[PDB]
Amino acid sequence: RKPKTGILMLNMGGPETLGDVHDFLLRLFLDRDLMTLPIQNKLAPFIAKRRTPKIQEQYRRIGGGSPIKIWTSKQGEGMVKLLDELSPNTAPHKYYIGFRYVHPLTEEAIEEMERDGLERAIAFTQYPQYSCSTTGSSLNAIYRYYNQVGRKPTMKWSTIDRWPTHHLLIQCFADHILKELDHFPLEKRSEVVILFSAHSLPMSVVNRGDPYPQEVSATVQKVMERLEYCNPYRLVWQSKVGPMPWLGPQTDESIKGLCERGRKNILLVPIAFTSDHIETLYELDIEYSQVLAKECGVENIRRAESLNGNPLFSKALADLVHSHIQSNELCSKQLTLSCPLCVNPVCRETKSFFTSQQL
Amino acid sequence: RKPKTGILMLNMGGPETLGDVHDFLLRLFLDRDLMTLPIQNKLAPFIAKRRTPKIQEQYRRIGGGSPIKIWTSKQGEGMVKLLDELSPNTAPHKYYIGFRYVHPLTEEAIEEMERDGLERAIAFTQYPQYSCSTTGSSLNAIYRYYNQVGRKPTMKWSTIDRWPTHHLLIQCFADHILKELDHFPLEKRSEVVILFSAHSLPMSVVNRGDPYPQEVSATVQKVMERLEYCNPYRLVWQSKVGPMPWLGPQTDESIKGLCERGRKNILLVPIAFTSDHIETLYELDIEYSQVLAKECGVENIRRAESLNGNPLFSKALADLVHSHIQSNELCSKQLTLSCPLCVNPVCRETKSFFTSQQL
Ligand code: HEM
Ligand SMILES: C[C@H](CCC(=O)O)[C@H]1CC[C@H]2[C@@H]3[C@H](O)C[C@@H]4C[C@H](O)CC[C@]4(C)[C@H]3C[C@H](O)[C@]12C
Ligand SMILES: C[C@H](CCC(=O)O)[C@H]1CC[C@H]2[C@@H]3[C@H](O)C[C@@H]4C[C@H](O)CC[C@]4(C)[C@H]3C[C@H](O)[C@]12C
Ligand SMILES: C[C@H](CCC(=O)O)[C@H]1CC[C@H]2[C@@H]3[C@H](O)C[C@@H]4C[C@H](O)CC[C@]4(C)[C@H]3C[C@H](O)[C@]12C
Ligand SMILES: C[C@H](CCC(=O)O)[C@H]1CC[C@H]2[C@@H]3[C@H](O)C[C@@H]4C[C@H](O)CC[C@]4(C)[C@H]3C[C@H](O)[C@]12C
Ligand SMILES: C[C@H](CCC(=O)O)[C@H]1CC[C@H]2[C@@H]3[C@H](O)C[C@@H]4C[C@H](O)CC[C@]4(C)[C@H]3C[C@H](O)[C@]12C
Ligand code: FES
Ligand code: FES
Repeated sequence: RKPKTGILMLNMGGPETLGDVHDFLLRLFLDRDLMTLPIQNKLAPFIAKRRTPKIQEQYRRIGGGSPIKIWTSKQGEGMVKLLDELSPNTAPHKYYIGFRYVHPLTEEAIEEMERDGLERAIAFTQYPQYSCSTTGSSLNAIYRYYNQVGRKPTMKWSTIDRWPTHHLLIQCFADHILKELDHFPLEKRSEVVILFSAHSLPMSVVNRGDPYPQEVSATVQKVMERLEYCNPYRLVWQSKVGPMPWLGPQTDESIKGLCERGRKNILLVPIAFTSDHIETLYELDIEYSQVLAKECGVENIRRAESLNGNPLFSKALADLVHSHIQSNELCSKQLTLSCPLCVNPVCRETKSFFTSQQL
Repeated sequence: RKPKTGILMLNMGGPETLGDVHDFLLRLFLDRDLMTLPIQNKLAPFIAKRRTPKIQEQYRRIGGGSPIKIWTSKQGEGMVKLLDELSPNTAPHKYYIGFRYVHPLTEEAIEEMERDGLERAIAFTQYPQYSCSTTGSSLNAIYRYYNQVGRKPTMKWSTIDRWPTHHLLIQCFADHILKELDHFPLEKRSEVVILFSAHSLPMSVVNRGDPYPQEVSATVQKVMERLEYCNPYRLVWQSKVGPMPWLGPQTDESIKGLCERGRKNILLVPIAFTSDHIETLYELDIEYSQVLAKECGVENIRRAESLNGNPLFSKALADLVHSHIQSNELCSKQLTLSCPLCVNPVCRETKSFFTSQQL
């Protein structure tokens, strides 16, 4: 039977093999939205060529590539399976992967969905907390696609642009935190400090009004309320790059600061991404937890397991789509408000693309 | 009969009259935990003298003084009437006002509480969201008092150091937002953009690990969930002073930014303070919502009423103290964790002061 409802899972993605690193970076330094460089059409290929060696080396340290596609596919298969039983009126359901910087690209996914003659398409961001640099970029790509291809969508669109406090996402995080707490020696369990870590943002982005920090913060509170405030905590930020000011505290400085102040039992919790990637496997596990940890002498530092293939996460994904469908919403109320200091004209067009959908 | 349980309501305070300004600024500039100045004992008095006129002028624009003590007293009286009925066993309760920088000073209040021969003392911060610069400072003052007077307390201490998501606090905020939305012309009600505004912090404080931003963000989320996300919103920050980097977006820049982008119906919501003060009466009402709103024609800009004398807020206070008593807690779990990059030696001693209290 023909696919009726399409679910486009959006993520920035990552290179599957070391050889995909160059093109991954090239597309990154070419995204007019997220970056502005003089004659960016010539600087990009150059910069990409320069950073490739260093980035390839990071992925080599974690096994040779990104596992995002593998986990995305599995979560997607589990979601569809549940949806066909949750919403028969919109079945059969089919998931598509739309990576912003690697294959399958957002554009390629859209072409395929259109080919499958779907009745409705749902842009489902895999980023629970909204950032104009992540979900916004992916949504802009959908608008730009149809605008460039000079055509109108043959299917009905709508978007699940954020879900920072979905009860099942919160339950998943809490469950992974609790089981990681069981791996610390029992005599130090209540002494453990929880560090929620999320990818940072340059202060120029935070200062224009990006929704991200406030939403990541909201996720942290829900998770801690569910854990009944069993351990003390702080929300810190990682992955800062360059000489410009980024939102802090920085995760690495915090780990080291805590140790120097007698808190040597730390639990790291990636609270802003749903699966393993360079941020957790390399940055946290290798850069920090190993080298940095082997410094100021930590007693125990562990990292909560990423959601990955957790069956309960697949249920969360399905419940979100199901609720989205019965709600008949086109996008969140939050998407109807661009950054108070937004200076990108595509943002407004993208918003209208969704709020203006037929039906 | 004599008071059995004392509730010390902590706030930074504000000058009652124009004449109290100078001493207000002086105590501020002499505080070593908040400010490091060369030959401070020399400069402090001087700077105080220089900035007094400019700040007296600000208070003159709002009536000649701060109403903080009036509202704090009203809230305190209401809280006590309820406590005496909610917790008969904790005999008569009495509230004391402990302002950090104005009379009645924290020290003076503690002196009176101990003169009253109280059995139990509760350091109740009036800041829902914890900041080392606000609640932290007030708690440090309690510890320093006993360390200075070279004696130990004659009362059993404990603290309510934060309550960012208390259900009744949330209901009060939501109720005031809704009633204010009713004051907008009906045709622009759903077009209204909600700007939650909280006092900002220097990025140097944020980057050391201050809990404030994340807690303020948590309060915004609960208020919006209770409002069922009826309108779009953003959390912005006000009161920045100086050339250094502070956490943005800045409230004024956001108001101007929104207008220039077609969103001319705005509802300001002071989300980090419980009563009117210089921040709302002067900053938001005068320098922003009046002048700023005279360059880029705004259609409607209103400000939700501060909690002030709302009866439901007195009930929230009483409920917090009552729950605190029934739980036997000495402080939140969060206070047992100082900033990852904390560089103030007193912070650890202050926390120990509370976690080590008898019984
Ligand atoms: C808000 C502004 C942001 C900027 C400017 C930014 C910038 C960048 C840049 C330049 C890279 C390439 C770094 C390199 O090649 O060494 C990168 C990679 C990446 N970013 Fe972002 N990013 C932002 C936000 C985010 C967010 C919110 C996430 C979500 C977790 C994220 C996740 C990643 C990941 C997973 C990579 C791949 C790194 C690698 O493969 O080595 N980024 N980002
Ligand atoms: C001036 C511009 C900042 C853009 C802005 O206003 O935000 C910055 C951003 C990217 C920078 C470039 C990239 O970092 C790549 C190169 C790095 C080299 O060390 C200097 C030249 C180099 C070619 C940089 C020149 C200049 O500092 C750039 C072009
Ligand atoms: C780290 C990287 C330099 C690559 C390299 O030469 O090794 C540089 C090149 C382009 C830079 C970006 C661009 O200058 C655009 C943005 C400028 C903002 O002030 C900070 C974030 C911002 C998004 C920059 C982040 C970072 O400094 C980048 C990504
Ligand atoms: C250098 C120091 C910053 C402290 C620090 O954060 O490291 C700043 C804080 C207070 C400043 C002083 C106060 O603003 C008072 C004076 C203001 C005058 O315009 C300049 C001299 C003046 C006497 C300032 C000298 C210098 O800029 C000071 C002393
Ligand atoms: C009044 C003075 C402004 C100097 C001037 O331009 O005249 C400002 C500058 C820094 C301010 C302080 C800082 O923002 C730190 C604290 C922030 C809290 O929300 C209130 C007390 C608090 C301790 C502030 C008191 C007062 O508003 C200060 C001291
Ligand atoms: C110490 C703190 C953070 C410094 C930083 O960002 O590294 C800074 C930020 C804002 C500063 C204050 C503001 O600039 C307002 C006042 C300016 C006067 O010249 C000195 C006192 C004054 C009240 C400053 C004291 C101190 O330098 C503050 C409080
Ligand atoms: S950059 Fe946030 S809406 Fe445009
Ligand atoms: S400055 Fe935050 S605990 Fe010391």
